[PDB]
Amino acid sequence: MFENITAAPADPILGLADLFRADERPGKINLGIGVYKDETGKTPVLTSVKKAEQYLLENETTKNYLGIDGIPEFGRCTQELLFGKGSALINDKRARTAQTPGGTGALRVAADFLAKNTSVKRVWVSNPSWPNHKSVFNSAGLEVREYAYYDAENHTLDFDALINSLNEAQAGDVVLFHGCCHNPTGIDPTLEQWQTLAQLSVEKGWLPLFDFAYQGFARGLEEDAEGLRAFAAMHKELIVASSYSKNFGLYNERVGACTLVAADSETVDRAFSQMKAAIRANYSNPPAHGASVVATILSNDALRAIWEQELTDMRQRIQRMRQLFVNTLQEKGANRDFSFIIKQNGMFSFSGLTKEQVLRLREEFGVYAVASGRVNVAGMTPDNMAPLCEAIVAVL
Amino acid sequence: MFENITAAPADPILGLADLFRADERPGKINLGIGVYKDETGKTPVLTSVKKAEQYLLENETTKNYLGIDGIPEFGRCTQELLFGKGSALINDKRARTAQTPGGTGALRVAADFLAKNTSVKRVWVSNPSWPNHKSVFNSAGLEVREYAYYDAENHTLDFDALINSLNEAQAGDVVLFHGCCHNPTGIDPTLEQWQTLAQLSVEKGWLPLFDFAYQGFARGLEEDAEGLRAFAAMHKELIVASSYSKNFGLYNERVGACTLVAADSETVDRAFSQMKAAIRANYSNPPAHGASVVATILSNDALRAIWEQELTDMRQRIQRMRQLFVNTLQEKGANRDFSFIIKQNGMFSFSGLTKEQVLRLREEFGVYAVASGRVNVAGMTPDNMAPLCEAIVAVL
Ligand SMILES: Cc1ncc(COP(=O)(O)O)c(CN[C@@](C)(CC(=O)O)C(=O)O)c1O
Ligand SMILES: Cc1ncc(COP(=O)(O)O)c(CN[C@@](C)(CC(=O)O)C(=O)O)c1O
Repeated sequence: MFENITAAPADPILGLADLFRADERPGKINLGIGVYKDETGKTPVLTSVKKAEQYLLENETTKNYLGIDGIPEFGRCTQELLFGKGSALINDKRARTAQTPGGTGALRVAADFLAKNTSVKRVWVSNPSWPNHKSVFNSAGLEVREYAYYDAENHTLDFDALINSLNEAQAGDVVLFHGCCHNPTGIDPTLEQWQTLAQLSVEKGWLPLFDFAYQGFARGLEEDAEGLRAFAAMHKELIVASSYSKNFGLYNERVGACTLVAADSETVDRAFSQMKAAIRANYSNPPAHGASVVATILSNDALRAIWEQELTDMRQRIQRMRQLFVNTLQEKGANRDFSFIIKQNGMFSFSGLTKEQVLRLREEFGVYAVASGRVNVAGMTPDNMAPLCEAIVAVL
Repeated sequence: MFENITAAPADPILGLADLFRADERPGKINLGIGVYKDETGKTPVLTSVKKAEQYLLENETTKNYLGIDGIPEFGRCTQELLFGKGSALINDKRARTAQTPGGTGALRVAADFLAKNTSVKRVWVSNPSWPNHKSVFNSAGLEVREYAYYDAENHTLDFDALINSLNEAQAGDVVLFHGCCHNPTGIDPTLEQWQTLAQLSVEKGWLPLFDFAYQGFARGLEEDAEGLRAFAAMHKELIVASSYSKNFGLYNERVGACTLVAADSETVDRAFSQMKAAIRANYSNPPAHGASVVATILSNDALRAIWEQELTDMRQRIQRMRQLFVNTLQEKGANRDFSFIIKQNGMFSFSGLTKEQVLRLREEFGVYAVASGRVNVAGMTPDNMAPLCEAIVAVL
């Protein structure tokens, strides 16, 4: 019954992984996937984490099942990370958080929830976009259509075009926004541009679904949740699929949350009970480690304090690597002015390199970008910036 | 948009748990969920586990993403756990393992794979069965019909009504077997009976799906994989959804696997590549901790040795809790003969108690069993073995 099965095509992002872990060449550089790297090119375990792990280690008396939605204070700490301490969504008890296996697993369960207790049929995810939004949504029933986003010619956010294409969505449709650090492109909207969409989506009756996987990597933390917070004030319902894989360097422990906001307690209560059932039929309850760790660090002022410093380093290690990239680009003799790279936010940068350029790089040169020409700045190092900038500069 | 959403019914199993927590009566007992307990009544973190967590804390330099299918060694170790040291599925490369969030996640990943890469439209689960087999498959699309199993007058399993009801399953249908420790009831097929079913499904053209979540709790790790092995000898394609949450006491860390065996390497490879695609859109990759542990303990002969002893203890304590349950019952005032509780295997016993009886217990004596009258033996201790057995007897 399997004789018939087609060999699925390689994941555009996770394929590189293997493709790299096989290029036997010496100075092979991996600019693919979006995982941090320090000056040495390692993705280390955060210090606050190590400490939270020490604590747990000695303070854990059991491994007995979490709840369907996970660790309570993990949710509460998550909400305040999202909305903000005082916050009426919190003070009115409108939000309900389930802890999930990844921000990628927060998306799916929102989806399976939506497509099964809701009237939706379509979900709108920008162009371009993180290629797995499509797949997690189709896997749920839902069909995905695109809205205009990026002005490629001039490397920015084509707002008119964004707005005009959204106007063709229907009331009751779910429209997906990235909270900050647009993947790829890293072009995000201004606070102003965020309020507008907030107001529009209220008039047009769309249901905003936020993919929030990089709080803290562009600007700040309570500053990354700004757009998200402009919608919350206006709307009556929303869904945030949060992730703590990057900002807590917890990639393989799988930590994220699915926040469901509704008009009121009893409703969100009632709705949330369905979301729970949707998870129960997926993975049952969430993996305790990574979240026990995040709640601990966020629960403890010493650790939390350490943690915010550790993240503020990661962030700035990047803002730096942006500059150095363009600068070495020029001094190494490029034509295309790449100054736009500095305008972007997060681990990536839409390079503007042809698909066949990015193919030559992986072959003539060992350099590994995503086929969109997306490069992980956070994997560029003062030591590899030179061999890299020569490759890139040798294929233009 | 959520205004219309209906509140989901509480999980028959997982909602007893909320029921029990909110219960204020002091001498309250909880035979609900299937989580192991010790003489004192705690769900301790096994020793070899703390020892491995210590190794990890020390030796792990990173949190970087595991691959879609997770940790290799975990996989290779799981296969010898299921199949054998040098079983032909292993030396032939017929099998491929994916690390998944729990055994309820290996089940779902399989359902999504089947209902998308095969023609399967229905899955046959026994009567009775763990109530989430349905909810899981139905979420994949698949329809579940149900085969006879439990002969309730004589608390045995009539192979006949089981065979007969199955004769109706078509060829290309999925048949779901419990590797050992049937849930609930705890009745299992002899080896003879297992090979007869091995052969049957070989003729009738079924694709057996095995839910293996209690390896080691009936007789032993090998004596418990006999059925799965009689099958494995005969079939060309198989799917095993194994779990490590009980026998490694790793409940909230979510550790299990989805093993995919097919006729040859290229097939399984091809098939598996699509099973990977199905995981990529659920949770993306699996949570590292508990799998890291299991790999660690399983690939370290000392730790292994500790582990096997800790498992042998659990297993025997329950065995001890069974007869003590009979005997006490047996002369704490009972009339109904429950000696069959001893025939059963694993954490639970199918008490054959009126679902109105199981209501009186919980409401009049704080004793908590599931509405089927499934009681958790591994939650019975010498200390509560008397008030419990006094409750039962008051309501029968
Ligand atoms: C925009 C975006 N949203 C959500 C997720 C979900 O992440 P999580 O399950 O790991 O929480 C990612 C991860 N995407 C990465 C960083 C890796 C990937 O390809 O999955 C990326 O390279 O874009 C992401 O990039
Ligand atoms: C028959 C059966 N299959 C698979 C699983 C999956 O467990 P995992 O995801 O945790 O690996 C369980 C757990 N079922 C329990 C022990 C608990 C539950 O209801 O979830 C039960 O009480 O039967 C099980 O009982």
